[PDB]
Amino acid sequence: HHIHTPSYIKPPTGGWNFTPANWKQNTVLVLVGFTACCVGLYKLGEAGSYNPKLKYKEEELSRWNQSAK
Amino acid sequence: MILLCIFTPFLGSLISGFFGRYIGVNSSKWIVCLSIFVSVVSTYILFIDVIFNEIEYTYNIMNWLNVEYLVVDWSFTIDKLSVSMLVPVVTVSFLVHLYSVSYMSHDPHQQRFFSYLSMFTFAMIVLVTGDNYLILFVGWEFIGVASYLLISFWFTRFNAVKSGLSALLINRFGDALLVLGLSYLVLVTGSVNYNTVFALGSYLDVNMITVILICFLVASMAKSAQLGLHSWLLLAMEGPTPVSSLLHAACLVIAGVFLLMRSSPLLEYTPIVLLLILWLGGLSTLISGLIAMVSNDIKKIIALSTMSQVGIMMIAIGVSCYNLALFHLICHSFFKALLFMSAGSVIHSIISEYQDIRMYGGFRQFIPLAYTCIFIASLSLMAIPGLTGFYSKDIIIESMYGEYTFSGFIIYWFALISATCTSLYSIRLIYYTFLNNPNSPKYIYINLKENDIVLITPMIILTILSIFGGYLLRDIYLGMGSPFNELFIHPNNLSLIETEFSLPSILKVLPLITGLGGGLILLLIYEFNYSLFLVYNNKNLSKLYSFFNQKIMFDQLLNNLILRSGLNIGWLLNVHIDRGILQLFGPLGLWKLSTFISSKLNKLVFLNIGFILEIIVLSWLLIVFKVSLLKYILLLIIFIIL
Amino acid sequence: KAVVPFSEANKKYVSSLYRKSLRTAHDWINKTEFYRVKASEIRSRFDANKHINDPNELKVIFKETEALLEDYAHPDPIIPPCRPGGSKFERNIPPRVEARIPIDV
Amino acid sequence: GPHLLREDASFQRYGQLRDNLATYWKFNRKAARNVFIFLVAVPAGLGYLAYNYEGKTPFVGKRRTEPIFEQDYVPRK
Amino acid sequence: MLVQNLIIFNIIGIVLLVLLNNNNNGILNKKSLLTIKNELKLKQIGLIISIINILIIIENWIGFNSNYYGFQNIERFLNIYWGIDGISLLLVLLTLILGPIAILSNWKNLKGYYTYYVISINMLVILMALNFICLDLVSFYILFESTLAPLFLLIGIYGANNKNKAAYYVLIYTLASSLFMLLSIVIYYIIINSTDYIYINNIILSINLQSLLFIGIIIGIAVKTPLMPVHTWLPTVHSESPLGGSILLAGVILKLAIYGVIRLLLPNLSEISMMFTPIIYIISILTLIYSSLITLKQTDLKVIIAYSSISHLAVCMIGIFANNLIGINGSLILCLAHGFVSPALFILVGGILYDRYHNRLINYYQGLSTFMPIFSIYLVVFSFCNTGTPLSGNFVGEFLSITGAVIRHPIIGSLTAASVLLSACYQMKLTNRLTGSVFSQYLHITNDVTNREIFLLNWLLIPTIIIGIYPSFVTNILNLASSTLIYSVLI
Ligand SMILES: CCCCCCCCCCCCCCCCCC(=O)OC[C@H](COP(=O)(O)OCCN)OC(=O)CCCCCCCCCCCCCCCCC
Ligand SMILES: CCCCCCCCCCCC(=O)OC[C@H](COP(=O)(O)OCC[N+](C)(C)C)OC(=O)CCCCCCCCCCC
Ligand SMILES: CCCCCCCCCCCC(=O)OC[C@H](COP(=O)(O)OCC[N+](C)(C)C)OC(=O)CCCCCCCCCCC
Ligand SMILES: CCCCCCCCCCCC(=O)OC[C@H](COP(=O)(O)OCC[N+](C)(C)C)OC(=O)CCCCCCCCCCC
Repeated sequence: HHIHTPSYIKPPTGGWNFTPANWKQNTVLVLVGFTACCVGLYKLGEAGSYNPKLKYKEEELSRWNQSAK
Repeated sequence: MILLCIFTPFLGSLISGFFGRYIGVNSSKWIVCLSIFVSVVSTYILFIDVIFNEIEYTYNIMNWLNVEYLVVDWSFTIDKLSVSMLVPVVTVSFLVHLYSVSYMSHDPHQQRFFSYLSMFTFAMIVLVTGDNYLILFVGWEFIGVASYLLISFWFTRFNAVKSGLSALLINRFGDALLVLGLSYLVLVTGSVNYNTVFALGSYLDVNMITVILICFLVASMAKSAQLGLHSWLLLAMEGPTPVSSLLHAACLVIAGVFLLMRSSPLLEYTPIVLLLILWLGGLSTLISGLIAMVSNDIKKIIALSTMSQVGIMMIAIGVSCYNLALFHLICHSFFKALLFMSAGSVIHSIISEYQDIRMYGGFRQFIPLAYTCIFIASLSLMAIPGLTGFYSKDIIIESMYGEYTFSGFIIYWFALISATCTSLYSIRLIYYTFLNNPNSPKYIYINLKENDIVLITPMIILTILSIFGGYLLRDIYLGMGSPFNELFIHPNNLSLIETEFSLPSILKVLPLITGLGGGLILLLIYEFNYSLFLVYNNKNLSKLYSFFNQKIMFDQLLNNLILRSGLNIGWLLNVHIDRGILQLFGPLGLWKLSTFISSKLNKLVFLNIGFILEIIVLSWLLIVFKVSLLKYILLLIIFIIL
Repeated sequence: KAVVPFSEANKKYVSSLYRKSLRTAHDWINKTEFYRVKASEIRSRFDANKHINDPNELKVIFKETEALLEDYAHPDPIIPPCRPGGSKFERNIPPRVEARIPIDV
Repeated sequence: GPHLLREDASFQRYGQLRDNLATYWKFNRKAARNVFIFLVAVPAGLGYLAYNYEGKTPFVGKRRTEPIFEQDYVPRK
Repeated sequence: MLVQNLIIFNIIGIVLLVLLNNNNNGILNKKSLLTIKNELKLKQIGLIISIINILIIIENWIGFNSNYYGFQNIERFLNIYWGIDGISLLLVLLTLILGPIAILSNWKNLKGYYTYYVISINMLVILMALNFICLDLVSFYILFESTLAPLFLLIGIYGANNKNKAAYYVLIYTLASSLFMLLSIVIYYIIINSTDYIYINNIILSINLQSLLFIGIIIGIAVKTPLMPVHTWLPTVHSESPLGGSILLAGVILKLAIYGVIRLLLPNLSEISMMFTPIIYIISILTLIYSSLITLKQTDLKVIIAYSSISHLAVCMIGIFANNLIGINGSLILCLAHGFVSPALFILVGGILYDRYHNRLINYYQGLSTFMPIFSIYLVVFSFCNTGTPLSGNFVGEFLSITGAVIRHPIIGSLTAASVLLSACYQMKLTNRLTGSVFSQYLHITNDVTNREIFLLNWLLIPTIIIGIYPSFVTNILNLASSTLIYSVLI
């Protein structure tokens, strides 16, 4: 097509239909990294999450008011 | 399974943003779509547990504010209302991402468009998952930052760079009031947590409750494009079609309604605000339906369609029927997202890439798949019985008469006009583009075809959800006695019984009877009797047409009389204060006075024995005069300076 | 300026007056068969004053002519997408070509 | 060095004027109307809200001591 | 031994930089190794010293207790008592960090006399740092006006076209006003016979004599931090002053006035502060509203940011004069947040654009994102930080200050929310214009951001975000100290 001066303009996203020669080489290199990150989110997520309606049973709360009454 | 549903789009957004140059273009679009897909699956898993098995999740990351009693944590709860907002947002956004892969195939900047597009999805997920009002504000602001980039995406187009600024600033006006409302929440209650604040609704004063929620309402007006702050909604078409396919369906537009729904425990005990909410919806529904009938742009009409359909969610809030509005929000995220994508395929299919509907005509045979998606969406938008629109839109209008109040009755006609107008401009859009004699050059038709499979897959998935989804999800939200305590409905405000029993038969069919009759009557006039619709004859009908076509002149009143006036106030301060009196009472003024006085003084220093002799003799009068007369000599001495 | 009948300068002005005379009527009437009638009607109106060599009546008719186009002007004119005022105007304009000039900053 | 900014002559007169507006400012009866509004009307305007309501707004946990909802419905008939 | 190490080291450093350069004057032509490569061996010494001063405070930081009430590290040097508390620790820490960035900002854009420039910057940094760690009104004043001598000469020698106009403005506005503070400091020394902080914190004066003292001190504060209608000096100074001067001026010097409210007004004139607080709000809120509307109708690039700093210093004053911990803590965090974002903007506007194209007229530039993408990225991010975006440190300061005002005065303090809307208008209109439409036809395509300019922005952005995401690094230190200033009796 045309000339868009991508010779010196080197943004983080490339710009103007930029695709590196070794794009296949880096493609899996990110899938490997990205998949590990999600596994981290699932390991972190399940370890720390909780149900706010089950931490305190009903009997314990039914006495808190009698203390503050 | 909670932390995966929230932060996965953020990881996908960053990968294309910074690693995008290293992973090409095509391999950078599908990774972003991959990150969203993970979140779509994780949401349904949560939806299975939350709605059905009544399990709630909460992941508290770390504290954020610890200033005396005010404690705010970076926490993200996922309760029933939160998941009922994740279904429209996360599902549609994946389809928008899937749609954008083949829509933006020719755009030179694809590694950047999907970086902001997913960042938008994450910014919305934080909004509908924060467990305190401040985390909601972190998401609330970042819809505007994400939209500002996306609406002004083509930063080389003047009408689009300015349109981003207009969308950013009007939202900040809403965000200016939201901050003020949040402050009164800390003042009155001491915290901005949902649990703490909502537990006090029945014990807090009405005036203090009214002040907070009026601020929320002004914040919501900007986002839901209601009356008085709706100029940005139509100006947002300057962005790419996927942006409009996402912002106006399950995103930035709807974010005003969610804020008011979340505040149901506070909103109930202030009848005055619920009246204001109801009246904004009726006017916005009435006005938008009228503007849409004389607009001549395919994306303006659909954009005005959302404002009318969002207003329907506002009137449902005003009758304390929060369940109805939430259910209609989910339905509208599918038969309005489908419209934009299909319309975005009509513009793509034609090789001239026109957007004015007056340059279309006779496309039904050439692109029958894109027509079928619009037609099914249009009937659903018209609330034809059997479709998703019927199970959500009609019942809201049913309950306008179902409250049996004066305000409720007035808005019923405004809804009923907009219920018919929805049936009138929908037919106009399809007829002008699919059942009309050709207008475009004949060379276009011999190249007018359909698009690839990637652009087609999302529209078919949304097409099915635009028929069956409303029926399957009705009893979850609109069921009788379904436990939905996340949205509070005060016992005195439960008018769902009277709505479904005391309405005469005529009302239950009236929107359809005028919708079907009005559409066909207009359809005949458009086809056989088009001489009437040349409005340049009747000056009254020309002035009327030119009035609604310019959108009630509100764009002209906002630009020429408020922004133009607002900028002039800044010019007055710059001229008469900053460079004005404060320069006369400053360096420029004091230079004149110093030059005046120092000019008088330099005359006195001159070698003369007689001159210095008189002043010495003159000073001897100080001793003679009674010292009560020093102030007069001081006054005289200043007089001689002149 | 001075409307000189039959001059080339007046030929262009009528050419401009007729160019806007059909475009404005094209925007209000979006069916071709009805649009063809309106063009003929206006063309049947640019023949009534075709043979007029009096400047005194030329200004008054030319004053009226602009008022008719200004009265019946369409608030939402149709524009080609890539032409200025359209929808694709200045969309992804190719970058300006100019050699980089390095500087020691 | 290489004069990378193509200096425009009329831009300079614009910036020169916009930085020297204070020289040409004259204290007529119109500049006196805008000085009064911005320095003696508005500051005194907020000078009354800031004092007519200072120490008169006890809002911290202001409880409710008044019913909200009507109890007996009287039809218009 | 903090102060003793700090002054002696710089005095030693000043003599070292004096000896090495001025030894070669003599009668001989300047064929010397030290001045080779633009005095590179004498700039590096100056940059090392500014880094070392950061290490001095850190040595005394690890001993600092965040729970003990009162002044810590109490030391007597030059017959002056020096102490550090919660508030003084963070402002000294912030001041010293801006030292190296001020020198590094002007590393290669001066025509000569780098040795003089380096010594001037260090003296400004040390004197500012010493100002937060004194313990009497007299010593507060000495370090509050000694900065005029290097600052007046720095602007005149290394200024723009109108440096003569600006050199007078900084010298006379900060002297004709701070003198009105000398009167009030002297009155304390007459009727109490000492200006020590702890001595005068416990003495109550008559209702009239507090007003006369408050006016004399508020005059010297309302000028140092630009507050309407005596704000008409900073925009001129910021336009003409060099990049190192502009970084320090709006980074630390203008925050001295916020700290001046803490030391000179709240504890010892506590009663009269409650009487003046409604007045401060009317003055401050109109400063916020006017200085944000005035910015809309500006033209000069560096003046535009100059008025932006005024608005975000009106929010600090609104928060600090609130009588609650919420207002006071947020006002201090905002000063810390504004201590990095504001210097960063001057690097983008007056340190990158000006250093290449040598002009400051907003009409030339537009669409710089076409051939300067990295510049735009930091332009947009520092624009959204400067407007009060939640993930930045400005929001935490701007939320708590706005919330702190509402608690003190719910009616007029509501107008403090205007900073949320107004800061978006003038700021993004600059960022929208600088990165919009086709690349300007008046600008040739030049080098993008270099490594030196990237470094400053990355090390001015990270502290802003860190405070924004997790401000408990700052709040925890201040919570004890900020709780002392509050004056209220509840029965
Ligand atoms: C731009 C350039 C890049 C540089 C900036 C990048 C962004 C900065 C990202 C990191 C921000 C710094 C904050 C991380 C430091 C950890 C803060 C911390 O101390 O957590 C306190 C937490 C509870 O406090 P406590 O019980 O007292 O125990 C600590 C005692 N030492 O104790 C703990 O249990 C530790 C918990 C650690 C949690 C992991 C950190 C999560 C950070 C990411 C999520 C941020 C919050 C979510 C915002 C996302 C948007 C909604
Ligand atoms: C919840 C908070 C999440 C924040 C993280 C978001 C990740 C996305 C970052 C991608 C950056 C990017 O893409 O910027 C770099 C790209 C590069 O140019 P291009 O558009 O690829 O075209 C290239 C062709 N040129 C050279 C003609 C442009 O853009 C730009 O220079 C456009 C300027 C505006 C950038 C605004 C960045 C705002 C970042 C977020 C602000 C808070
Ligand atoms: C009570 C509140 C105190 C606030 C601070 C004091 C006011 C500010 C004055 C700054 C003036 C300045 O800086 O002087 C600068 C000015 C002029 O500037 P120039 O360089 O000649 O530019 C202008 C160039 N023309 C004019 C050729 C175009 O010189 C003078 O007029 C010198 C005399 C200054 C008098 C100072 C008196 C101070 C009194 C303070 C107590 C009322
Ligand atoms: C923190 C406590 C500090 C106390 C000690 C201060 C030492 C001052 C320097 C003395 C040596 C000197 O005057 O030397 C002059 C030096 C160095 O000049 P150069 O550019 O290297 O000369 C090169 C000449 N060529 C190019 C021909 C080779 O420049 C200075 O004047 C900078 C520092 C002082 C400026 C302001 C002084 C006013 C102070 C007012 C009260 C604070």
